[PDB]
Amino acid sequence: VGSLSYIFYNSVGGKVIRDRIRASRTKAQKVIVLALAFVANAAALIIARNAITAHNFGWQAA
Amino acid sequence: LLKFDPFGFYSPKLLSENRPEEAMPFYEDYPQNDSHWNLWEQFPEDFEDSNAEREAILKSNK
Amino acid sequence: DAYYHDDTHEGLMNEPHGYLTMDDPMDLRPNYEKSALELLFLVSGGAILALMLG
Amino acid sequence: TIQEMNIIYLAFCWGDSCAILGGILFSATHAFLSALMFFLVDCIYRRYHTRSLVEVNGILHITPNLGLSILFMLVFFSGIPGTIKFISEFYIFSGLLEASPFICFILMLVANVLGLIGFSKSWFNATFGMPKKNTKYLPMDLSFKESYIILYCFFFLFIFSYFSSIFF
Amino acid sequence: MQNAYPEITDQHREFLKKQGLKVYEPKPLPDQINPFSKTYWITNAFIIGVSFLARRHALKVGAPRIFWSGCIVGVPLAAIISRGKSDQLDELVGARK
Amino acid sequence: ELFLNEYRKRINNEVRRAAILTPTSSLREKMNHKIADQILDLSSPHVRGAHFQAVRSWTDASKIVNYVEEKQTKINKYGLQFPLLGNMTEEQCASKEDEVYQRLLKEMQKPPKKA
Amino acid sequence: FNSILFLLFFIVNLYWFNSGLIFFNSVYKIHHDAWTLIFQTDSILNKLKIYFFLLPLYISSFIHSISTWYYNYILNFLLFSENLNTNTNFVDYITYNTLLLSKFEDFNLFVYIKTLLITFDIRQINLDFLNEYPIILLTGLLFLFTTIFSLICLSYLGLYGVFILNLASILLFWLSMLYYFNLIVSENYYYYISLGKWMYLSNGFRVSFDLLIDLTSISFSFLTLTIGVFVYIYTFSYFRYEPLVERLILFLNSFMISMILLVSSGNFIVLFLGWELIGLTSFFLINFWSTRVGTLKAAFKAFSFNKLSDLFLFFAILIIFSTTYNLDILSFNNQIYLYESYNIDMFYWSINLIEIISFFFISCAFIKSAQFGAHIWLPDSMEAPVPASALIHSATLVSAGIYLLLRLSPLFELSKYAYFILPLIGSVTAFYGGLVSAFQSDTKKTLAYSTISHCGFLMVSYSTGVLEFVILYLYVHGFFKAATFLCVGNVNRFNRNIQDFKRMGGFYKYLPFECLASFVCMINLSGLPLTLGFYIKHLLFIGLVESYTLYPLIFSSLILGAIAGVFYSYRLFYSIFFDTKKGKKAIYLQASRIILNSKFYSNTSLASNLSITFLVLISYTVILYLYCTTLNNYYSLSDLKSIYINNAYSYFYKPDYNFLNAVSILNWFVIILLISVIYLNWRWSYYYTKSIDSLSKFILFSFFFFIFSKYIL
Amino acid sequence: GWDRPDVPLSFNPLYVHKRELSIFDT
Amino acid sequence: GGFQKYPIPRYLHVGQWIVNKNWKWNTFHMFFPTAILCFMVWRNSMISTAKPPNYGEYVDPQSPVAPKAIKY
Amino acid sequence: YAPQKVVLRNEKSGYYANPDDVARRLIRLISLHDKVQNPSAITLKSTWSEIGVDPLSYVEIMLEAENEFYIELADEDLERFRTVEDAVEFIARNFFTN
Amino acid sequence: RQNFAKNITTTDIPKDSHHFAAKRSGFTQTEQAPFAYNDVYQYPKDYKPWNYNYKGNGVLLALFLGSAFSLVAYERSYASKTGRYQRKVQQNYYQI
Ligand SMILES: CCCCCCCCCCCCCCCCCC(=O)OC[C@H](COP(=O)([O-])OCC(O)COP(=O)([O-])OC[C@@H](COC(=O)CCCCCCCCCCCCCCCCC)OC(=O)CCCCCCCCCCCCCCCCC)OC(=O)CCCCCCCCCCCCCCCCC
Ligand SMILES: CCCCCCCCCCCCCCCCCC(=O)OC[C@H](COP(=O)([O-])OCC(O)COP(=O)([O-])OC[C@@H](COC(=O)CCCCCCCCCCCCCCCCC)OC(=O)CCCCCCCCCCCCCCCCC)OC(=O)CCCCCCCCCCCCCCCCC
Ligand SMILES: CCCCCCCCCCCCCCCCCC(=O)OC[C@H](COP(=O)([O-])OCC(O)COP(=O)([O-])OC[C@@H](COC(=O)CCCCCCCCCCCCCCCCC)OC(=O)CCCCCCCCCCCCCCCCC)OC(=O)CCCCCCCCCCCCCCCCC
Ligand SMILES: CCCCCCCCCCCCCCCCCC(=O)OC[C@H](COP(=O)([O-])OCC[N+](C)(C)C)OC(=O)CCCCCCCCCCCCCCCCC
Ligand SMILES: CCCCCCCCCCCCCCCCCC(=O)OC[C@H](COP(=O)([O-])OCC[N+](C)(C)C)OC(=O)CCCCCCCCCCCCCCCCC
Ligand SMILES: CCCCCCCCCCCCCCCC(=O)OC[C@H](COP(=O)(O)O)OC(=O)CCCCCCCCCCCCCCC
Repeated sequence: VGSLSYIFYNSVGGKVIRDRIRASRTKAQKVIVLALAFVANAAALIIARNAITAHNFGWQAA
Repeated sequence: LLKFDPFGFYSPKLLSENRPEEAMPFYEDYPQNDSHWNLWEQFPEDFEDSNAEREAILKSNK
Repeated sequence: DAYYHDDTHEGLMNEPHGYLTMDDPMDLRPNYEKSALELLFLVSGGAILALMLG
Repeated sequence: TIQEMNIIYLAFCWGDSCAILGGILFSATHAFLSALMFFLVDCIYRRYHTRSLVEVNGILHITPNLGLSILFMLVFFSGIPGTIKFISEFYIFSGLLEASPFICFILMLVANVLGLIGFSKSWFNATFGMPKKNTKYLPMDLSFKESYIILYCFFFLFIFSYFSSIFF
Repeated sequence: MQNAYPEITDQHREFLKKQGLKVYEPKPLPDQINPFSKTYWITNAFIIGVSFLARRHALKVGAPRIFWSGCIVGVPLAAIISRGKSDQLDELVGARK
Repeated sequence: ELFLNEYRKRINNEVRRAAILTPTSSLREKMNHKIADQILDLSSPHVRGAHFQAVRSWTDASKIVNYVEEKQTKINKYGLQFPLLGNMTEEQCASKEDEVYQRLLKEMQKPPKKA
Repeated sequence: FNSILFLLFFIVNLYWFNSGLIFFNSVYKIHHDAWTLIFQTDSILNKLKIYFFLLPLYISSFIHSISTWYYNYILNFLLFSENLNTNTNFVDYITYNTLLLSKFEDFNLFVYIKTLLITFDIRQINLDFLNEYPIILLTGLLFLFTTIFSLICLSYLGLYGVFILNLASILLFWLSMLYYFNLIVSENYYYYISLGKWMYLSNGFRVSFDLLIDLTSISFSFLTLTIGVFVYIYTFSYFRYEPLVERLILFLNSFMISMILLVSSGNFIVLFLGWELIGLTSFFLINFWSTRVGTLKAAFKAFSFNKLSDLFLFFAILIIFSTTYNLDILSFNNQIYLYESYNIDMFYWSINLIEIISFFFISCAFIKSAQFGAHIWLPDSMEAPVPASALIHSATLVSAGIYLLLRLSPLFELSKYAYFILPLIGSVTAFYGGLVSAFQSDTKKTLAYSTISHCGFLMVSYSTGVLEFVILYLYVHGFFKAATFLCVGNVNRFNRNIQDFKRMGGFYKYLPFECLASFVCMINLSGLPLTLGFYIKHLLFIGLVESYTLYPLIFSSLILGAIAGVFYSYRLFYSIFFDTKKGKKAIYLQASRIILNSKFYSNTSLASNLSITFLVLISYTVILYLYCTTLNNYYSLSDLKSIYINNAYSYFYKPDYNFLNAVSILNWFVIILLISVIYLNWRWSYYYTKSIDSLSKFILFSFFFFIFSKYIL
Repeated sequence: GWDRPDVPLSFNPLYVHKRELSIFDT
Repeated sequence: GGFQKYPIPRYLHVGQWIVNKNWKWNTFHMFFPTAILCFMVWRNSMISTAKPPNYGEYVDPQSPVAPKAIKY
Repeated sequence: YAPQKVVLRNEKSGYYANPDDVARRLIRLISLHDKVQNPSAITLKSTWSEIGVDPLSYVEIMLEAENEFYIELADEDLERFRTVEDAVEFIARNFFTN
Repeated sequence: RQNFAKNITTTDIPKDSHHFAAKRSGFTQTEQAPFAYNDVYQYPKDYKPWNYNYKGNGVLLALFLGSAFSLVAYERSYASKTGRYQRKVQQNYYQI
């Protein structure tokens, strides 16, 4: 989801065309365009990190 | 080299890439970057594309 | 020097110019090679930060 | 590529000894370095319609990014410290010095002096000079795709030296 | 681990102390250098805030800002590196673990 | 093999520490002690620094493995290998803590060794 | 919605909160555990009174509780770990934490704000803190990152921007280096810094990126940085009106930082990195004129020699690592004596380990110092612009071998090969370079061959084995070679890139500052009596050893090389400035026009003149400081970390009649050569007879003056 | 004084090959 | 002194006689952040810095900081 | 500062040096020669033989002209020169730095 | 060759229609016909071709958030390795 969203949001044309399209873009649309890819990738990486990080161990004491 | 300016920042660039000459067809100039990693044409969300001309003509014909 | 010409009057003193890359600033193609490579860089960096660093 | 592959293969001539670690690291660095070099050759051939030194000269003065990429590729190929190329060379030569020091000396001398000089001569001659020929047909520069591919190759070659040392 | 240098007597130590010598003793990291310090974290917060403000100003005046961005990004990275170095049980020249 | 290489690295680091702390005068006088003998005794035949293979007989390999097992037993007596060089469950950790506590108590109660 | 009203309300709230905090702190100190009895009393009146009078405290606690709850939720979401300590419900947790006021027991708003403000106070920094923790690394990183980022962002930083940024960075670096130079040289201060675990080099090995700021490192670092500051200031004038000035400035900065890294290297890996970096940056400087392929040939020659030296250095490092499982320089220096007795089994010969390692090190050192045979690249390296040539030839590129020898001296002290090779090669190079420079006709080539001769003298001094003398010679040569290079660069720029003085004549009036600056710099550089550069050669001859089998050749070559300085100095100075006008008419006419007569008239740059003057002054001061530190009766130099004593200082403290009269032989040889170069006529002139008469007058007057001074008083 | 024209393109004279580039001189 | 100036193509991104109007602000925004980065690096590295004893200090051989040989 | 618009090479006039000054200096140099008798008779259209410059004196005059003008003239160009007009034209159009 | 459609609907192409003007009177019998389309590309003012012209905070925010997550994750991992719910900060830290 993150990869496809990033590609489709940042593959609309040249720098000027993309900048003008984003300027005409609404506030919520800009927010989603900026946040969707980052949130998806970050959630995937966090889920990956959780497994290697064994925090839920019952010996935590002292 | 001094004249060379494929983009329109310094030397104005026509929307019609070139000026067609008599006895030749009108073809687009080959772009500087010929990468073929292009998506299918993108359209605005909820873009209206109904065949209005056909619908109107059919309605008139009845 | 004897006949030094000021920048404001020298017609051959250049200000920053030129195109950074060969990509057209105003291109209508939905090209995604740059986006793909940027995504590769960003995901590699994020993986390093979130899985390896520390 | 032939030289690097032969060095890697030599790294596997002692069964399952520690040479395998150096061989694996050298395989990775050679993969990335060969990808970089062939991509640079591809860019040169695609924008200048030739990949011959006699027909190609002064790349830097018309395509500064391509010339810079060529120079940094040469620097990485030279095996500067801070690169997996240097680490693999260190592994292989450290083992070969104790295995057969005179053979190690001959191999290092040849590969890192004579072959390096032969390799650098053509690339330097292509990068430097003065491109006075066919002024109407000269290219512009690298694109974003090519620039980021080169940058990623350099970034991997540099940062993979921080990979966990448990497996190396 | 065991002592490598030849041993000396407590009487000799007292004699040196009377002569006026001092026993070399490693000193704790100052608040500025210590990565687990309120001073260190206040400095980090000030750096982040000033970097954000200067980055906004650079954007306004059309000046480079990737360096302020690098400062902002590297403050947590520098903290991570410093804390990891402190945590590691590696005995460089200094106080023994 | 890695442990012998670690011994060599540690002695080299100690030599660096000695060089930095002590001035060149008396430096060699102090180094002509346990430290120099250990440096020589940890030479290439005894520790495989960077050689591809440590040429060891089967007897030598058995001796090295026995030394590693001795160190492992010494560590496991006090259970220092829970997070590093070992994995255990919560119940195993609690049982090991109790066992180590009892062992430490018995060792403390034991009288000093004579002579 | 008024800013004034908002500020007034905020100030009032701050005062009220501070008063409440003080009151609560006092009440808690008095009621350590009983404060709740009065704070949370069941009485509605008391509860309302407490809440109203501690509202700022209660609202602050509520905000803190909300923030802590949200932060704990974020941590749990990110780490899949545990709960908020316990599984308390939101309402219970928030109510409990808001009611709890013990969090303010030790908190005072004014004290906290004062602590925050004084955290950044710059009065606290002290020289004790600076000594404990060096800022040399901070300033060096500033310079390095400045250079790198200026290279990357050329468009943002125009000519002026690049110049100012790099000038600020380099000035800060040089000031820090100057501050620490006094401590390191005399106070016995040295540092061993580590940035981290750089790379893995074996199955379980990992070398850290470490730097060693010792006396050996600082001697080269301060010299290089001091020369580079003024070379940088001078370059903006030498490359004046050139298409690419930023590129040259950044290349010079890159080479400076590379050499600094090489000299201040904590281990062999960092040393090799610095070696390769200086090689590459010198290649770039030589090939600065990228358009021409003729320059590329010299650049490739230098590149080939540098790669050969890299091969030798890498092989030596590999041998060291194989012998001792360590790459630390200090550890190697303090361990090599144990392994001195070892040998290495090669193809068919059992070579001594020390001999082979020292052989590789000396080979690389000779290649990079341009000794006989391997010097062929140095004359061709002069294609670089004069600032780059001065930087490479003064203390930066051609002193790498000297630095290697000084740093690894304990290795070479036990090296039979070093003992035999260093003096012979050094003396041969000295003689060859001196004579070739004397017979040379081009300014840059003359300076290059003089540099070769001085490198040979440095090798011979190291063979003598007085590291203090070697350091003094290095400093003197670097400073005055750099100054002379700058002067000849100004001369060449005036002469329109014609570096041969056969087309130079009568330039004294057109370049007045250059004439006198060159006079001083050359008399100092070329060992001449009553000059700062006489003592280096005097100490070299004092320390020269006599047990060499080839001592006759060594001594004869040394004498010839030492005397050769006079000829090249005289030729360069006289031909450049005071000889008959030989250059093209245009060179003089374009500048002799009356319209140019003005207070601003000059053929050089004011910045160039000021930079040269300051460089000369600082060189004099630093050379005097080193002479006081070493050659004074009270020896105050810092520890050299070497246990080899040569006894050479005996002939400097209490020389005997034999040596005192022996030195007179060389002194009088130099005197006769001076008389020859002064009074010898090669062309017919109106003053031939009067010159012979003046020579007779001088001879007779000298005789009578000596008679009166010695006997008649 | 004189208004000089722009730098001539003859400053870099194009080199025309008149002899075969022998492979033995690669 | 220098070579005569010649036109440079606009499209080509090269440094020939490049001067920036906003160089003052560019230098300001490129210097200070670099200084902050290097201050962070320096304070990180100072944790692993070693210095010899001072003038009036001697290293006790039995102190922990004194070098210790490996115990077999 | 150069305008952001495209600007092409401006070959103002083929002469890189004042042709009148070049011609006058060359004529003075020629008159300095001993063989030359009448400076007045010398004109840009006057041939070397008619003004009195022998083939051997021509090379001396051309060497001194090279020294005076700070340039080097190829033997091919010197032989191709047939009149003072051609000589001054070549010298004026010559870029002193090639 | 390229087969994509130039006329996109996502946005209107910036253009200037006044730089080039088409003649519409005073023709001759030898002059060629004029050109129908005479619009030229117009770049936004303050656009600098020599840099990325990037004015967003998305990348910086993403990198900073990643670094902060790495820091907190390392803190938690160190606590777990030490067998504590949180780091036990010592009173004094020395060089190492
Ligand atoms: C799933 C598996 C993977 C699958 C495949 C994935 C593929 C994806 C694609 C990507 C590849 C992924 C591969 C995995 C990667 C793993 C990474 C990882 O685990 O990360 C964690 C890894 C280890 O983390 P950790 O151990 O878990 O952390 C806890 C430890 O406690 C932390 O503490 P620590 O002590 O261990 O700290 C480590 C680090 C901590 O970092 C720091 O502290 C930062 C230090 C920065 C110093 C900057 C300047 C240094 C140089 C100047 C020195 C002298 C200055 C002047 C001196 C003056 C004195 C007089 O310290 C160091 O290493 C110090 C080294 C400093 C030198 C660095 C540069 C050397 C030169 C390199 C040259 C190479 C290029 C040559 C180009 C030639 C031209 C072509 O950390 C890092 O990533 C560290 C990275 C550090 C980067 C340094 C910056 C580079 C600067 C380059 C400058 C060069 C300039 C140009 C050269 C010349 C040109 C001509
Ligand atoms: C045209 C290119 C051609 C290339 C092809 C040819 C290749 C070969 C030839 C090469 C030479 C020719 C090309 C060069 C000329 C290019 C001309 C050009 O385009 O000019 C415009 C180009 C861009 O300027 P602009 O267009 O005005 O502004 C761009 C946007 O405004 C900027 O917007 P923003 O301000 O929002 O910035 C967004 C983001 C920039 O976005 C990115 O760059 C994305 C990066 C994604 C990750 C990829 C891996 C990165 C590996 C490390 C290197 C960092 C990138 C910097 C560049 C490489 C180094 C030189 O900025 C940051 O936040 C920077 C922080 C990045 C750090 C990320 C760390 C990830 C983990 C790495 C491994 C673990 C490390 C542990 C460390 C432990 C603690 C020591 O000029 C520059 O500004 C040059 C910047 C050069 C880099 C220095 C600044 C960043 C410093 C970062 C921190 C490191 C320093 C020390 C840290 C100490 C404390 C930790
Ligand atoms: C010796 C060899 C030397 C060679 C080198 C020589 C020197 C070379 C110099 C020149 C080249 C390098 C430097 C310049 C590079 C260009 C920099 C730049 O700025 O260019 C502009 C370039 C072009 O700009 P553009 O045309 O506008 O395109 C924009 C991008 O398409 C898209 O931008 P955007 O604005 O749309 O932002 C997108 C951003 C979107 O950003 C965001 O979304 C962040 C903000 C939202 C935060 C989340 C809030 C959620 C709640 C909602 C709150 C309310 C809304 C808040 C948001 C409001 C909106 C702001 O998305 C991402 O970045 C996704 C990344 C996600 C994965 C990684 C990070 C996360 C890690 C894990 C996190 C875990 C914790 C968090 C958990 C989260 C919960 C699950 O843009 C970028 O900077 C893009 C980044 C990549 C650029 C290329 C990187 C190349 C780097 C080369 C390195 C070479 C290293 C070689 C080393 C050699 C050593 C030996
Ligand atoms: C025999 C006794 C034992 C000693 C054996 C050695 C004998 C002396 C050998 C001296 C060799 C000197 C060579 C210098 C070459 C300089 C070349 C140069 O730059 O150009 C020439 C420059 C002049 O350069 P110029 O630029 O002004 O003009 C050059 C003009 N042309 C080219 C035409 C020649 O200097 C000289 O002319 C001076 C050198 C010639 C005179 C040499 C006199 C020697 C006197 C020896 C005295 C010995 C005292 C006793 C003790 C000695 C032993 C301790
Ligand atoms: C985390 C810590 C810090 C991280 C930073 C990492 C930095 C890594 C290295 C970055 C190198 C950047 C090079 C940029 C080059 C830009 C082009 C240029 O300069 O012009 C090319 C010039 C002319 O360029 P141009 O003018 O045609 O074009 C400029 C503009 N572009 C390129 C965009 C079109 O061409 C050449 O002739 C090539 C010269 C190459 C010179 C390279 C020298 C590098 C020296 C670095 C020294 C560093 C010392 C390190 C010491 C410590 C080591 C541990
Ligand atoms: C003798 C040296 C001469 C040359 C000096 C050149 C300048 C060097 C740089 C300044 C000193 C830095 C090291 C400070 C050591 C230290 O912490 O020393 C300790 C002191 C505090 O004293 P204590 O820790 O001993 O109590 O630190 C401070 O006071 C910190 C305040 C800031 C100091 C300057 C920081 C410079 C870095 C960049 C700041 C950018 C600000 C924002 C700009 C927009």
